Amino acid sequence: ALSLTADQMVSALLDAEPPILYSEEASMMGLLTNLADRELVHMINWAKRVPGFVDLTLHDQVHLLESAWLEILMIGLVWRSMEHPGKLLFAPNLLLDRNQGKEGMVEIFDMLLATSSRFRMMNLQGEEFVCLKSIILLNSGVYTFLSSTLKSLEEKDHIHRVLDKITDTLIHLMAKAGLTLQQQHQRLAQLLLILSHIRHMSNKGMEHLYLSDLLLEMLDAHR
Amino acid sequence: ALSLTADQMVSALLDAEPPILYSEYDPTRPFSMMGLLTNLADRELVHMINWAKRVPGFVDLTLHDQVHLLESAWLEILMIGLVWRSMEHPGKLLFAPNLLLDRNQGKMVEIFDMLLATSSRFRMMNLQGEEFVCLKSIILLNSGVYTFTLKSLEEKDHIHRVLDKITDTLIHLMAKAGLTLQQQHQRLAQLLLILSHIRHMSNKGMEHLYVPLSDLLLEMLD
Ligand SMILES: CN(C)CCOc1ccc([C@H]2C[C@]3(C)[C@@H](O)CC[C@H]3[C@@H]3CCc4cc(O)ccc4[C@H]32)cc1
Ligand SMILES: CN(C)CCOc1ccc([C@H]2C[C@]3(C)[C@@H](O)CC[C@H]3[C@@H]3CCc4cc(O)ccc4[C@H]32)cc1
Repeated sequence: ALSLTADQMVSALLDAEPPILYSEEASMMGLLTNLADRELVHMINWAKRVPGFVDLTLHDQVHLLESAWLEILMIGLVWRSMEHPGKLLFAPNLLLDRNQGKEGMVEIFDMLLATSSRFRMMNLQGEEFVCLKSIILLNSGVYTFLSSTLKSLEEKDHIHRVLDKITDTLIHLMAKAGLTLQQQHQRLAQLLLILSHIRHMSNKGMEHLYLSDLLLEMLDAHR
Repeated sequence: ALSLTADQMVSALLDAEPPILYSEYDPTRPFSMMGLLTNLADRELVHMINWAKRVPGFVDLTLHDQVHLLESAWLEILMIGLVWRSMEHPGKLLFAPNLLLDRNQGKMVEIFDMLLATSSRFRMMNLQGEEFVCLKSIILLNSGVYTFTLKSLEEKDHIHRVLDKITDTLIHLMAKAGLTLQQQHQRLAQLLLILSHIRHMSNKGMEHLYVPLSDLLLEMLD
């Protein structure tokens, strides 16, 4: 993991991407839940392909996915919706506007649409997107490992080492886009600050919903 | 604001720092914790508004947008302030000089641990004062910028231009400390990723926490 070049990192993440799934007023939440549950299965397979992730203990892999899974679903939704102003592309056959969200759902819908609009304005590129999604996976739960055994300290150090490599990769991508050193750290900062708003929307979504055994079952594979 | 140098931005942010307040209880009397902490936070919020008015670029926004940004960020800002002054007190939170609490007195339990871990992370990274004041201003300008008309796009543009100015300043400070370019952007990323965790704690705090606040903020701004 830590020996990969930036191009090799991008290649690995692009190759890990999960498929775009298809769906299937009163049935709308059931449709969305069924989709999200099917997407979570593929998210587990994707996470095992993010360099460094399977180097962690099963317990830590579970902790990271338990913290980040809804952020990951949301950032994937915002990415799929980016070219569709005013709409959230939950699936190619499930494209919704605000009025269809009208439960406390519309507040989240507006936040998601705003993030999609921001991605569009920044002209977010697909290689940047996969780097952001991997950052979410590794970062969101790394401050809530409630133990510091020696093993936990080693795990946290490895995660931070891999996060550093993804940053280096994001900078590399912008440098190849002909950006200025100053433009490079400015864009890096702008992208990472959007991650704070994605956390916010995940918290709100989790409230609106009101898992670790399922995660470990899917993660705890045999050979 | 956009014309300040990085040294000038740092100096302005340092000069704008609010004072450390004391908890308002009799030390010559039996030792109410939630009441004490709320009273402290309410007094700190006034000084927070004064600090915000001194963050370069903030008062150039409309009063409505100033209010929106403070309403979104205020608990995050109180939290990063708390973590920063607890940094030299492992396993404790220095809410005030006369109100230093550990885990057990915290029993808030879940957030208390989150705050302690943030403090540990800052301690481990050897966060400097000049970096802290940049991160705190970034929270002010970024937290509400996604939840706001041509004036609005102008306002958002101005906010991002200032944020870009503060990113330049963080980079300048790290370059000054002798970091390589690789180490600068790695450190920049590590600090900004901690801000996602402060957002999470603020959301939990709001959750646990529960005249509009916008009206009170408006009166304090005047
Ligand atoms: C995974 N299951 C174990 C738990 C169920 O998880 C989910 C069930 C439904 C959704 C839906 C319905 C939610 C929460 C609304 O109420 C407010 C925000 C909505 C989510 C936004 C992000 C998102 C992304 C997807 O790609 C598929 C569905 C969803 C949505 C998202 C996750
Ligand atoms: C500002 N008022 C309009 C509303 C009341 O605000 C507050 C009232 C109390 C606090 C307290 C008590 C809280 C919420 C706990 O329950 C969970 C997290 C706690 C806060 C953590 C951060 C913090 C920072 C301070 O420097 C002073 C108090 C507080 C705490 C923070 C803000």
